[PDB]
Amino acid sequence: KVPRGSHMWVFGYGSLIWKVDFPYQDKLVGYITNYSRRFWQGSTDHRGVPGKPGRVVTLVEDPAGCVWGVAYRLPVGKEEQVKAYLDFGEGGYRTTTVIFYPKDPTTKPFSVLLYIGTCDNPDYLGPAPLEDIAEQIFNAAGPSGRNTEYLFELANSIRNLVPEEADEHLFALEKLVKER
Repeated sequence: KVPRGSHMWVFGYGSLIWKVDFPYQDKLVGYITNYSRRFWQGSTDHRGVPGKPGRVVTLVEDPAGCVWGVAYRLPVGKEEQVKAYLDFGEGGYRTTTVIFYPKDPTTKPFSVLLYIGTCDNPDYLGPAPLEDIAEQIFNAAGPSGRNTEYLFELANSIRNLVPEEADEHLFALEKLVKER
């Protein structure tokens, strides 16, 4: 209710949806537009290893795109510090500000911080046929666990908060992997 002195939100589209390493005062399910979520990023430190990389999500510019996720509000008075913590966790990523549309119609859309991987990033793999991606995911495991666990968790989370049509690429991939 009462206005706050400062505001900063970060949009989570990947693992942040289910697991967060930073403190937050609020969270909301919603979507951003003009980007699409694709498993075109390689993982060598989480869901895969060097020489056997996993596939994880990254955001790609898509004018007709939509990405359903969770926006997290950084703690008031600690936003700048928390951001720094995040900035330091991320190769050549870039941050941008975008409009976040809450699932709840009662809350008005607002600006959020978004972290996006560049082509320049060393782990970027790029597009590949779904069957191949699914295969790579099925066989990959890294310091944080199996790649399949990451895909399934993301799928479960999205499903829990919205219909399956919300993300065709994700659901399709899950199906291909589940076919096993």
